[PDB]
Amino acid sequence: MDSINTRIAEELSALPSGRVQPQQVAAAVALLDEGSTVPFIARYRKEVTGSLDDTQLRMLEERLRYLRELEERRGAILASIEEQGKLTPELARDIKLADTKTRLEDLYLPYKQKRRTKGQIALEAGLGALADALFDDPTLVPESEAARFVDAEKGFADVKAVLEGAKYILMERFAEDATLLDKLRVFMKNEATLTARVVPGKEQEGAKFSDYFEHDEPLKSAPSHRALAIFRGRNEGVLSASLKVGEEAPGTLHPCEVMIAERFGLSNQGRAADKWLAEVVRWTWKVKLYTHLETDLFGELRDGAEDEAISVFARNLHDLLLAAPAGPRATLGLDPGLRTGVKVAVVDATGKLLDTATVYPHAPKNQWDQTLAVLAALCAKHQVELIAIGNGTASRETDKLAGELIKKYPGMKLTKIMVSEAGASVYSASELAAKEFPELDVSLRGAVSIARRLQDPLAELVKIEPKSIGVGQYQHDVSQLKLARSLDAVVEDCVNAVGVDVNTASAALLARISGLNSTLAQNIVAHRDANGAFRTRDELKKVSRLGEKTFEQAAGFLRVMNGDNPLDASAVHPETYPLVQRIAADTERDIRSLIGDSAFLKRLDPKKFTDETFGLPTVTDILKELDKPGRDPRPEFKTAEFQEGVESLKDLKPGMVLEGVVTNVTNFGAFVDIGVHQDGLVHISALSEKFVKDPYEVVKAGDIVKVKVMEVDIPRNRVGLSMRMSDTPG
Repeated sequence: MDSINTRIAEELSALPSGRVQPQQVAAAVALLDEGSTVPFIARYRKEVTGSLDDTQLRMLEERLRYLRELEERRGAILASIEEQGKLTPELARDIKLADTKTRLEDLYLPYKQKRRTKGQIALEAGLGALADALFDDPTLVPESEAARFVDAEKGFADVKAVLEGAKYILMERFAEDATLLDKLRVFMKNEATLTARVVPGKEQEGAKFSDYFEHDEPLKSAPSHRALAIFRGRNEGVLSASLKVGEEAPGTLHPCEVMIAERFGLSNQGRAADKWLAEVVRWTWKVKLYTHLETDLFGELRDGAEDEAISVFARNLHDLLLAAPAGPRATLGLDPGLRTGVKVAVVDATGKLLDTATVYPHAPKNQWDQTLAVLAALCAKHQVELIAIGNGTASRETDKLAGELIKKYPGMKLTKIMVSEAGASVYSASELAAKEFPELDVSLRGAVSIARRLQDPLAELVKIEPKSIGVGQYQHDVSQLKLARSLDAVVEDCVNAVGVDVNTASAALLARISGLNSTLAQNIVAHRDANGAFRTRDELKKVSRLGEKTFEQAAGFLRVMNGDNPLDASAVHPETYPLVQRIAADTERDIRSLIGDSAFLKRLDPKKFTDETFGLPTVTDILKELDKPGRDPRPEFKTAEFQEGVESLKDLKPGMVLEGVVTNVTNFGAFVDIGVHQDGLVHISALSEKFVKDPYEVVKAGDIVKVKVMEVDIPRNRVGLSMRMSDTPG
């Protein structure tokens, strides 16, 4: 549908990647409809879409979802109205032009059915002529005009009852006026203020929201977190929320009452009906419109706060999944306890568990000396290189042990690294962990998780629910459905960016592979158990229910390392193997021979190789692959960092995290002593995450700042300290 493609194209063009054309969206949308995945399209269908990337494609996918809903509703509305012989070309036009669901619905209002409202009854009683007469002419006397309409248990037996009826006829009429609702909703957005009030009982039970007991704030500027916090005065709540335009001052007309009256030319000029009419305008507001608009503006606000919160969560998860893997190295995992002692685990370079243990170095059963020998024994025994420590309770305690173990057995060359322990607790309690380590009690299972997380964070984090990875501060306070959908997408993007070794991959990791799911993933692990390693990608076609289409979506992402085909270890799709063959032939060289030959590959002319299907993008990517096959997109893990006790400018590496003392602070920055007998200069704007007007304000000499090296320099004998989030060296 062109209108969707156009609109989506337009919305994407607002992304930094800039202008996107409707044909690209048309093209992408077609691929999605045929069940191609975002990773696939992004990676292997660049020529078709004009090289749309993941971000554009995920946004496309989301907008495509929403815009298809709108169009669905728009149709229904049109059909309904038209069935009621009421679809004027002017109406049909405004509906066509409607771009929000709110505009759609509030245009549909006069045609949404209900029965039996006060107004509907009054109408059947013939009170419409009265309503119209008073409205049409304010100089009339209501009671007088109303007399003729007393209707004898038609429901109306008093002039007062009659005028009640007529009032409702007008309220209901007024409260379904698209133009008025818009002008009101817009006005409210700009002027109304969100009002946070503790409920009766002055409950201290709302201590979490203590900051919102008397809080007022502009609607259009309410920040995501504070809003979402306020809404948490939800079902059985300690808070009340409302929009209030100006001061609660009786005897003054609400600005919206004025807009209502003005919308219907109801000026109060002391005429005979001017008072009843005023009362009508006021009842319309307080009984109909206000609530209608409060639900709109609250809902609109809530969504924005939700979507924004979730954007942040998804980013956080993205950075976690893609943290640098320490690599295929034997590791000692330690889960700090004090309570239940420390849980040890040893995993070889492949993540295989070699041994567990429970030492008690800490207070409740002091054994510092005993533990150190236990660990040194394990490290020596299993050639441990790395020591993974959970950042949980007694982590500080534990970290001391580690650093000391490393200094006392430098012959082992140990490096200690601190790991987030949050994900591991969820894992150890999972059913999955039980299947993996049944001969282990629960408390040892977190330690195995820790050590593995260090080796490859992606590989271990994937084993648990993405939410439980702990993506943000108060994630229970957004739509869980939208959160799940969003996090799933992040996991798909990160798994398929990194790609997966099909012979070592767990079922959980395979599940997130483009085109795969739980069943397929399980079938692959089972097949691998029954038959041994796949020796080529083409062997996957033998896995039950792994069809042609599935293969197409997955293959490029499923790697075979050290098989009979050198291309199975790369991001080169099988569909382009013949193409690669033409390149081998053309160069009179072997694929094995080509790999890593950067200067030759770079000399080649890609255009010599393209065709109708596989154009420049495909060929340029294949050549990059031939150079560095299945290159890992994640940051490089460096052992040179993390190593403490450095006492020479030489041994400083740009990108370490030290703990120095501020020697001096100046009008232009601060000088720090990291213990290399030379101060680093943390510049003025390097002092703060925020803005720095005055360094003396932010820091003081003697303060133990946690600084991070950026630009070390041996010849000039200097070290550049940054002490900031940016972390972007020269």
